[PDB]
Amino acid sequence: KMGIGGLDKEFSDIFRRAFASRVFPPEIVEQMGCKHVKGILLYGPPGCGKTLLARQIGKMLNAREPKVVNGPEILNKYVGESEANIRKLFADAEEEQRRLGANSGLHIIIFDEIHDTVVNQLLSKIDGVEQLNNILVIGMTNRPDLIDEALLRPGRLEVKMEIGLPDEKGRLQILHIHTARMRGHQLLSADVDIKELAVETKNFSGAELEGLVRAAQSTAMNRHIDFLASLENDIKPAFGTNQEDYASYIMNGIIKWGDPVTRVLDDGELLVQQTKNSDRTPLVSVLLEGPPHSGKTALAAKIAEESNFPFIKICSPDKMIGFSETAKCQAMKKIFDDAYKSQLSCVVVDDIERLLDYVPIGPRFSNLVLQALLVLLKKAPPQGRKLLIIGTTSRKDVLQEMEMLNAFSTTIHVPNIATGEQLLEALELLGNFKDKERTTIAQQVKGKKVWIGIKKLLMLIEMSLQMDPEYRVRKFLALLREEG
Amino acid sequence: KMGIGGLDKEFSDIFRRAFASRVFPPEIVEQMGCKHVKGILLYGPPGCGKTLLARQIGKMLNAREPKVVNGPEILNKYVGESEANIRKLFADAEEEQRRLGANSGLHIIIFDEIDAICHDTVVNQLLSKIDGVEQLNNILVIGMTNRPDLIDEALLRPGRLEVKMEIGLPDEKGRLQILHIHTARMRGHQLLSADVDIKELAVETKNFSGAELEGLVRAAQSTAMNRHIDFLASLENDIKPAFGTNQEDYASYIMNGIIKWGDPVTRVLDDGELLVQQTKNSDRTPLVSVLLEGPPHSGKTALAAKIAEESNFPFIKICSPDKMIGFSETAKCQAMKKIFDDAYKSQLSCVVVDDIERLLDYVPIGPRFSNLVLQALLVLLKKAPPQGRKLLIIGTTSRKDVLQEMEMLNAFSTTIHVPNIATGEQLLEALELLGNFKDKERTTIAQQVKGKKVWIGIKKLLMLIEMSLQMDPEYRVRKFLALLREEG
Ligand SMILES: Nc1ncnc2c1ncn2[C@@H]1O[C@H](COP(=O)(O)OP(=O)(O)OP(=O)(O)O)[C@@H](O)[C@H]1O
Ligand SMILES: Nc1ncnc2c1ncn2[C@@H]1O[C@H](COP(=O)(O)OP(=O)(O)OP(=O)(O)O)[C@@H](O)[C@H]1O
Ligand SMILES: Nc1ncnc2c1ncn2[C@@H]1O[C@H](COP(=O)(O)OP(=O)(O)OP(=O)(O)O)[C@@H](O)[C@H]1O
Ligand SMILES: Nc1ncnc2c1ncn2[C@@H]1O[C@H](COP(=O)(O)OP(=O)(O)OP(=O)(O)O)[C@@H](O)[C@H]1O
Repeated sequence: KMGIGGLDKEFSDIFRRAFASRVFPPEIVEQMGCKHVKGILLYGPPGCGKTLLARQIGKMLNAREPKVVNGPEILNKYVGESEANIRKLFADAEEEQRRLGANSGLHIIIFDEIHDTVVNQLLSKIDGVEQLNNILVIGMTNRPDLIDEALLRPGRLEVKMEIGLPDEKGRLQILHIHTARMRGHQLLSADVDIKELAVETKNFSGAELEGLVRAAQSTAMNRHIDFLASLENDIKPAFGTNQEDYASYIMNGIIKWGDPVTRVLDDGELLVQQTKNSDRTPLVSVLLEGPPHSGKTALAAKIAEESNFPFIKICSPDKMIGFSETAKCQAMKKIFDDAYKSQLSCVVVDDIERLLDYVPIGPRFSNLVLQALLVLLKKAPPQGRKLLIIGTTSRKDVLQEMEMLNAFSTTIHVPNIATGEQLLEALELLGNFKDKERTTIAQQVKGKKVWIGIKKLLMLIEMSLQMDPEYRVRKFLALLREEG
Repeated sequence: KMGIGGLDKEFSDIFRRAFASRVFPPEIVEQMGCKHVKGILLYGPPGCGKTLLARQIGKMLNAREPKVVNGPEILNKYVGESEANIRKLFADAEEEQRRLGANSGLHIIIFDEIDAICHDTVVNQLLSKIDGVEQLNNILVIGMTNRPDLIDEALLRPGRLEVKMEIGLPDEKGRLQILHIHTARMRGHQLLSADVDIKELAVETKNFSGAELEGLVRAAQSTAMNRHIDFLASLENDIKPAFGTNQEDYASYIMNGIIKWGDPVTRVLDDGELLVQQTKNSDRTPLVSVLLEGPPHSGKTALAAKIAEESNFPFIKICSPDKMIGFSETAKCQAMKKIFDDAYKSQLSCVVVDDIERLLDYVPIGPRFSNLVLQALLVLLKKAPPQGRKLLIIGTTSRKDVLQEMEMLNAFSTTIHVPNIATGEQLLEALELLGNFKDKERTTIAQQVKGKKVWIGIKKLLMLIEMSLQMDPEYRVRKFLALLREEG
């Protein structure tokens, strides 16, 4: 019953279905009158440690098959030849079967990361023309869709198993085996707690866990010449579902220069709570319109932080620079798929107008990306999962023409400072100019109208700070004069 | 007379053309003075268990053929070889026959995955032996190929493979035959499941291939094995397919269901059902087209889907934007084409196109749309299924105007409007059916809305309800009202 962390119910059923029908001795099979299943295939997100499962299963099924491994290329060596080889590893099994056929020989052959002749070659050998039973094959692949349809049908590959990311209880199981092994030997860390580690991590693949423990071991080794596990949590992943990177996007934090910002956050909070509640629709779409510049992206990022979903991934142009419309679309699809994988998914789209490549002249924009996006907002996550979409548009007006705007469920304005009060409020929270300086600025704005973002303001501020301590204030007022 | 589930009449024809000529003894052939046909080819959709049929024919035609099996690859070995090997395999039966030609030896060679077989010269080589200048009669070849089109024309042609067999998905009676044999074998031994009925399983399944059908049964004994350490079969029905047809799925598309908030929705559903009946009964016209036009958030896709459960057709599939992202006009065309082909393959079926305006790639500015997909759509829309075949197609749109200017609208036989709620009380009715709010607040809303005018789509409305819930109990309704007014 060891060792494989998590995957016990699914594993149990799959195990039963392939193995139990074979196992009952011996009249039972005739009574069943069912040909033994030919193969079981598992398709999983990358990094799920499918392979460990396969080695264990192969070992478990027979005293000795004894295991056969197939290189991914399979058909490597062009001249005749290789294709024949793909026929050949099977050939040994078929030969054994003709020689002893009836009972009781089982051969296991496995192809990792599974065109022309080889397709047909495998299909013919696995099923038909005559017999070919008494052997089983398991295929491990990152994506189901890539693979050919014909293999899939019940028969040659009747059962297809999808391996989910570990359950928290399951996550606790993967960590639990390694930890238990550490437990059995005297050395252990008292501070570290299994329940605590489990509660802390939702997203991680098995691998991720073994990786974390291993890193903790390295850290421990290092100390001799929470604890190490806590330090590993602090660094080691690189999870790809962790979103440590997202926090960095905002260089200057969020400044409460005024009430509207707070309103944006309680609103963001409401959106998060709603998506958390889970009735009806699990998908919500938001686009927030603000004057060019300010923390459009920053606000979105803070909302994402607030949400605390297991999976947060930010789709932005910068990652995608120079890509063909098709390449960008592929990347986007990839990220959304990854988001589908998590039970809870949070996604943000960065400068949506930029993605489309809208150009005011023309107007020319890349249609393929827009349609893909519209389908995606329209698209609904597979059951049991809730997805959060955040979109930031510099200007809505383009979008209203687009009809993009209709698709989005809710829209939040994020206006630039329009009053002297909010202005000084910003200078104060930012704490840049002196009390005297700020008093002067106030005496030069209070009662007057303004129209400037926060980031743009930050810029003007540093630009004014460069000038001598006697020219800073005047310079500032000289800048605010141009940015009206 | 065993064993092959379904495929009996066709089986009789396949049997009859090759076997009848050869079997009659012996003057009959000379009186006919007709040369025996060389080979039979059957081409089928995947999973029809064609291979089982081949095995049966191989067992059945001769006491010993002796059966010959050909690897798909055929052409393996660069060094000599493949051409030579192919000729060698062809040659032996012929040599036996030349040695004894007259009577009484017939030789059967079986071919699997012909498309791989038929590259360059090696394909040419096969052709020569069958159509060979001297004799070569009394040799029988059967080829199983998933796709007919790929194979060279000369093989299809009378002579080497005069007869071409097309194998249809199992008939319900036939489906009953495939299930019936395994079940019967189970019947013969004492163990059986009393609850399970063959007719019931058959009525439940229309679409499935015979191999797949065996597979559910395979699932079922296994479930029984689990049990020892309807019934199990019912569970298998729940998770055996993987049908590749219908895939129940609709609940996933129809997430919240179809409540009866209004008079119009019922009329529309009924209309759809009447049209379904009409499809089922009209012989003059093979193809039926319908289009649903509504303001955005109407629920048009869900309604179309609802109609699809209602038809109860053997094969139901939905053509979706969601499925296709990032493709190029030609890729969209291929996918659409294949799906519609799949519909032709079934005897009668309903195919639903969802968000057509989106499907085209259309955007309001320009306007910009991708032409190739659209043309594909129109030709497909005009088009008539192979005779004796009926297809039901549903189109979902909100941009009717654009379609009308386009001339898209004209192709459709009929259009049914699917209007957003216009009376506030009707909207209230939707609320009690959904049953979300408590009695008093609903009364307050009723006081607020009665007598006033509204334009709310149903999905959009539910979303508004969800938005309303999030606020505190004494902050739920006012929030809702504010959303409605803002939406105004
Ligand atoms: N839940 C788990 N059960 C078993 N092994 C796991 C699990 N999570 C991670 N692993 C690790 O993963 C390995 C086997 O699965 P693996 O992650 O290799 O699948 P994979 O998709 O091939 O991985 P990768 O894509 O990172 O190469 C084992 O060595 C084990 O350390
Ligand atoms: N009150 C605040 N609101 C928003 N951002 C703030 C605030 N205080 C400091 N910042 C910092 O300002 C940055 C905002 O940049 P952002 O691009 O989001 O603004 P923008 O006007 O949308 O610019 P762009 O037009 O390039 O999108 C963030 O990195 C954030 O950390
Ligand atoms: N209607 C049916 N009649 C006979 N056999 C069936 C039927 N449905 C399923 N089968 C099973 O399927 C097998 C024959 O169909 P098979 O899957 O070989 O056709 P195929 O399309 O050539 O398969 P593939 O293309 O996947 O290799 C038999 O072993 C039989 O048990
Ligand atoms: N009478 C009705 N007609 C349609 N949908 C209804 C009805 N009553 C309740 N609903 C619910 O509303 C939802 C409508 O979903 P659907 O995706 O069809 O909307 P839609 O027209 O596609 O919206 P959009 O076209 O803007 O994406 C379904 O979950 C359905 O259960």
